[PDB]
Amino acid sequence: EEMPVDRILEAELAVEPVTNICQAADKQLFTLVEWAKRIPHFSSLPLDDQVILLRAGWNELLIASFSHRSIDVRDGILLATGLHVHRNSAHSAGVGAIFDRVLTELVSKMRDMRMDKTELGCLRAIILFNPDAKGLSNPSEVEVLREKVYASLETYCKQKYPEQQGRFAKLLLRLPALRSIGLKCLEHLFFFKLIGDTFLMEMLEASHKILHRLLQ
Amino acid sequence: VQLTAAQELMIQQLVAAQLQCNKRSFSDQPKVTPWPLGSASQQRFAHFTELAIISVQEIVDFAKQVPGFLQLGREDQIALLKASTIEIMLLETARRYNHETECITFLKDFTYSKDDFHRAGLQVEFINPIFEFSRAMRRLGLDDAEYALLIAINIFSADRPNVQEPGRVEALQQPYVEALLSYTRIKRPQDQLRFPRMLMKLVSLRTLSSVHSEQVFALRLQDKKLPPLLSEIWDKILHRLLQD
Ligand SMILES: CC(C)[C@@H]1c2nn(-c3cccc(S(C)(=O)=O)c3)cc2CN1c1ncc(CO)c(C(F)(F)F)n1
Repeated sequence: EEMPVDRILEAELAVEPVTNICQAADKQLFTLVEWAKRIPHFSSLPLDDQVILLRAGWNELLIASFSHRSIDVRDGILLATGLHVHRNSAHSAGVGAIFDRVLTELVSKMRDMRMDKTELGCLRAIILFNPDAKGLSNPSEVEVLREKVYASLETYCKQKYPEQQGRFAKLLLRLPALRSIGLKCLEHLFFFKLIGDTFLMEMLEASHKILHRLLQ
Repeated sequence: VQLTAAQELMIQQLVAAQLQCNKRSFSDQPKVTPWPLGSASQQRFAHFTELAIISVQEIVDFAKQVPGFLQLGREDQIALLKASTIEIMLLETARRYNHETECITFLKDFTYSKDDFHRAGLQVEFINPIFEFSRAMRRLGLDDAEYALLIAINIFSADRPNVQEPGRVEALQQPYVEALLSYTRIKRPQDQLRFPRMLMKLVSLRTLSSVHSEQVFALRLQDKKLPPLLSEIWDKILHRLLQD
């Protein structure tokens, strides 16, 4: 394969109250750049395009990662800082609606499907290779990589879970839900910026010192 | 590999239901404020607004004929239509895009370019994505069955705000996804990416739904007011329309 799932799995494994989420996000951003470098063909792309994809996708990329990490947790999510966030606190802080959607639409569904790490990595690779991210020098190039991920992931699903014919689709149908949830989380992050971290802040603006350095 | 008779018959029903709903909308053509040949602006805005309304009515009649939809409770039916209407409006809009003229055709012969959309009061930040999405859908080369299926799937999205019985909605959605898999794998066996490419348009549509909110924001800024039906749907006329 041109986009082997093996290398995508390696990339996931190779990376192991209101403001606690923001702290965890700042750290995970560093890990994310390393994850993306491990994704087949990502570093072959022009540098400015690598930057564009990571600015466009980091949010959904991280939400998918902490959602899958939280499969064992019950009524909460496990941040990479080791901190656990419970339903009660989320509602206290006025962030309870979006939190319940994350559990209902992401965590729970990933649990009931027993979504595995390869499946996850492929979904995140798809999110990453977004040909609609603004200002790409070559959208086609990125579309083709996304489409290679479609092919590898369907193939993997047929081989490993042959009993489950609709499994490929079930995976892909988490992405709309993830996109809308992404939009709502970004909202909240924008509010925290307007009210009371360096890399995170660099990501929320339109100049990308830290991102440029980290991918060299 | 295969299309069940049941699958074939369901797809036929959806395609038939769209055509039937198109005819109804076309009856309403002489009803629309005519396109002017500062109140020409106000007239174009009124004109566009009226087409949006007819589209919403068309979408409602269509949903009522989607097998399963009527078996849900009335508050879920409403919640699914509230959320999906703009998205389905966009799909139906793309479907009427002609790449040779770069125009969109509403009803029978209401042909509009980008500039026309601007003259009707929409902002560039909204118009551009609409035309980019229409181009993207044209590249896909979808047929009427595919469009109808993708609309059905879109309605039965369990994650919309205020869905009280999501398990029921996901179960309704599943056969429609399964039928679209079978249908596209038979239509173009040599192109295995057609199915996920379609499904991923559902993701695009969540973004476009969000660009639309930004358009509504701009309208308030300009003090343009929307008719009841559209204000309701985008923040009990919907209720009435379902009750008929
Ligand atoms: C362009 C669209 C987003 C939407 C729309 N959809 N159809 C339509 C779609 C399919 C078929 C048919 S038809 C005539 O064949 O039945 C008509 C016609 C229209 C005009 N329009 C629109 N959308 C959002 C807003 C406010 O944000 C406004 C307003 F209010 F600014 F004007 N107008």
